[PDB]
Amino acid sequence: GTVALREIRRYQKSTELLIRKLPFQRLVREIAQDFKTDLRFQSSAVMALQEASEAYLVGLLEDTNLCAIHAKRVTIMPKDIQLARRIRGER
Amino acid sequence: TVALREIRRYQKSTELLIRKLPFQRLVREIAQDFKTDLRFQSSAVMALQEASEAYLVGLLEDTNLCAIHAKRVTIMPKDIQLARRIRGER
Amino acid sequence: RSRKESYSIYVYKVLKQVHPDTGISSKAMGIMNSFVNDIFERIAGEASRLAHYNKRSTITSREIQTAVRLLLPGELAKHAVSEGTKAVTKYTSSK
Amino acid sequence: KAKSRSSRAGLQFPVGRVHRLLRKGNYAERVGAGAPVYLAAVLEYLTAEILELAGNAARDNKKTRIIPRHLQLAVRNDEELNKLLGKVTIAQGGVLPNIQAVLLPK
Amino acid sequence: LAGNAARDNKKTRIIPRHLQLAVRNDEELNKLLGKVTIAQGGVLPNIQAVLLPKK
Amino acid sequence: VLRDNIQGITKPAIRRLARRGGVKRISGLIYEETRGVLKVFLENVIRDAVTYTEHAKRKTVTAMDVVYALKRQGRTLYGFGG
Amino acid sequence: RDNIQGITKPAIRRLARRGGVKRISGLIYEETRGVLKVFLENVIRDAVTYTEHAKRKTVTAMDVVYALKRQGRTLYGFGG
DNA sequence: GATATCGATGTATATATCTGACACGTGCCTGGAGACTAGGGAGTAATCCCCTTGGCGGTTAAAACGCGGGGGACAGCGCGTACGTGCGTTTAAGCGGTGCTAGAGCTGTCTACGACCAATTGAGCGGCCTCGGCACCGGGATTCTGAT
DNA sequence: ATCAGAATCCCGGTGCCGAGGCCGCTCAATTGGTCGTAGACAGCTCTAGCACCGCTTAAACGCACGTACGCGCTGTCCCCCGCGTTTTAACCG
Repeated sequence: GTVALREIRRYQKSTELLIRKLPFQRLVREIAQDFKTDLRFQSSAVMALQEASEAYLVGLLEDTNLCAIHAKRVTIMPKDIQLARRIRGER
Repeated sequence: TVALREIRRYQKSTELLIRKLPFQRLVREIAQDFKTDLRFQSSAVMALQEASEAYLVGLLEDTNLCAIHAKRVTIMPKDIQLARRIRGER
Repeated sequence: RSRKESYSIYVYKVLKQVHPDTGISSKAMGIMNSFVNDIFERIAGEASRLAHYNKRSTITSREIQTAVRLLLPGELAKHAVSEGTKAVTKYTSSK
Repeated sequence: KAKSRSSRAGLQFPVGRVHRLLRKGNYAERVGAGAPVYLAAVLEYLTAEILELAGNAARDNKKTRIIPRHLQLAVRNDEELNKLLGKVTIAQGGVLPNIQAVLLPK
Repeated sequence: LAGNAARDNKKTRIIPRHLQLAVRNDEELNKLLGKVTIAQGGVLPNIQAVLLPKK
Repeated sequence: VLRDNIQGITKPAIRRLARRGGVKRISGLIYEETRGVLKVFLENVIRDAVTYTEHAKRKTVTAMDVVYALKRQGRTLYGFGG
Repeated sequence: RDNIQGITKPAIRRLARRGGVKRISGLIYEETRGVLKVFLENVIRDAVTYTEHAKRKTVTAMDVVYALKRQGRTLYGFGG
């Protein structure tokens, strides 16, 4: 909570992926088959999807965290995401 | 106690509370301040005042929703900034 | 060109076929006309986008069907594509 | 008389209205032609859906008149319609006639 | 602008992080190009002072 | 005076619509920023809407140009024209 | 099963350790996971249709770029 | 103080009435239907090839459980405070209209221009030869912070 | 305010696999003529554009009394953080 902000700064500088080959790969593969079987996904494309997903996650979680600062000190809640999503229009 | 009466009354009516002549005059002044000698439609002015009214009522509904979320009713400028930053227009 | 074209009159014709007693207001009439024109321009833009991207220098049926699928949710567009394919086959077969 | 496609196709919506765009707009040299009937049918069925939803919404308040307030109410009761126009808000939307517990007394 | 930011960032060559910092530096670029982000996004130090535990 | 009407736009109406929106109390530091950002937003909207109309060699800002400008802005609203 | 566990708890904790959130919860992970399924399913479905119009049954970089441009919030992928 | 009148003045109680707005037809107008001629583009499929999933090993940082633990949403109370609500002032908003006139939109005319066609030629990317900073593992300088 | 600790910020050595770059070629970029065609400028119909007016007053603005709440302190418990250790699996090849 105090070393967490230091870790926030550390992960802020970081500019590399995290779960490309073995994981996210299996994920997109699974979902692809669910819609239409026998599908594939370019490695460069896989990397682009993972970075887009993680960037959007960073932005939305930052939004939810600043909404959670309004609830006093530091604590997230499901209603935080739900409300923020509705306000923006995603929900 | 009169808040209930006001809520029912404002649910029964829908009159545009922003007036067409002051906003028309403001649009004329600002437009002629940026680019001089251009005309503006009355329908465009009405559409623009409707857009601004919808924008502010949506923003204030979001502000109220954030207020009651943080067990409050009165709000601080930070909530407005919050809403604009999540919408990303700021 | 001098005649101010309106698209709410076609909606009015369908309405009269269904419920001619009740109807819409002037501002509401403007709202649905703007909605019809906006959806019209959006599907035109979708056809233009698909035609540009896939080097698609034509647009017969598959392209606009894909545009309809992209614009609308999956299930409703799929049913619309089914009846549209039936209608176009029937129209070609009838003449 | 003059054999137009409206009676033959059995559709009230204008057929060659799109053909106007295709011709004068010169979009491509191979554009539309069959596109008119397709989009006309899609627009007709979407307008039927919207008309049904608006009619259902209007009757909830024991009133039989159509106002864009009711259009906003019908749209905001639909989550999918909300996601279609999430960056849009219609004027005179206000709030719903159902009042939450936060405003009512004890 | 990305090259100037990178030189300020003590790096000889361009990387996407420097591109992100260049985009976020100008407020007009955040206004217009705000609909697109680039991998491992970043933002200026807009952290408050309520995150740390109070005493 | 037909100039310097930044103070012309009134806060009571925003307060009354907030009251219609449920809000039972507002603050003083709110309108300080709200009015400024509202003025900035209005400036941007008028600028791009009048930029939109300039294409067709017209002098008056038409309804469909404003609606399509808001559509490009991602804050669209429908009205009579468009 | 392993479809929901494809992304682990400390993975979302790292995404919170780089996304502002300093305090997290069990249900938050599940919500974020469901949002991720909604996003991924939308993009993959769009790509499926676009790679079905040209009868290809596989997405390239440009396909992904057009699929994500359809969502409004456009993105710039690698290659092109 | 009582019984029986006179009226009187809000309080409904309708009863016309005329007015903003919605709902149907109407003169007419302009653009699509029919239709033939003539140009191109994707349906379908073969073929080189390449490239992304599946899989074996590894191996060291990360996922996850166990244990300790502390801190913060919620609830309630207390000092303050700022608009909530209302009263006084003023001032143009609005309804309806006008003075002066500009151009929305279209129509006619006029004049530069790009599909079509053909010859010439060169830029970008595939193929492929060569190489160098991303990523990982490890150490020195920087930043924030616990405990006092 | 002030010293010690964990994490962090920049740098060094190595694996390599995707980056830096040479060459062809072929499908596209350029140049040149036609001319009916479609955009730019003068003119017809006439609509509403800029600014203000008769008259009433709803509402904006300024100001008075006070209460629901803004903000802060206090109690809690439960519910997620810090850290050691194991496995386990992500990226490598």
